[PDB]
Amino acid sequence: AAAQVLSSVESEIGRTTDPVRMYMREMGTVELLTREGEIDIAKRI
Amino acid sequence: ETLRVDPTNDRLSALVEIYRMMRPGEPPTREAAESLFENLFFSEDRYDLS
Repeated sequence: AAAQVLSSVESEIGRTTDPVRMYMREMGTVELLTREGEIDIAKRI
Repeated sequence: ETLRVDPTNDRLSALVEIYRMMRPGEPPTREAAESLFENLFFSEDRYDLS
């Protein structure tokens, strides 16, 4: 449930143009899927 | 009159407004906003009147 905050953010951005901010918002959408998660993902591969 | 024109109503919303003015586009948090405002003027490293 991160796009439901990005919705308000992009609706109320400060006319942002910096690609650092755009990237760091989108890499922050996906959460840390490590440890048990990583092993499950490795098996799907 | 300024209080009347002020849309904020509590400390956290004011801190978030500060964050959004200083770092537009970045989605603010509790700790990020608190640290940003504290480091603005109330840090001895990033502020010296002399």
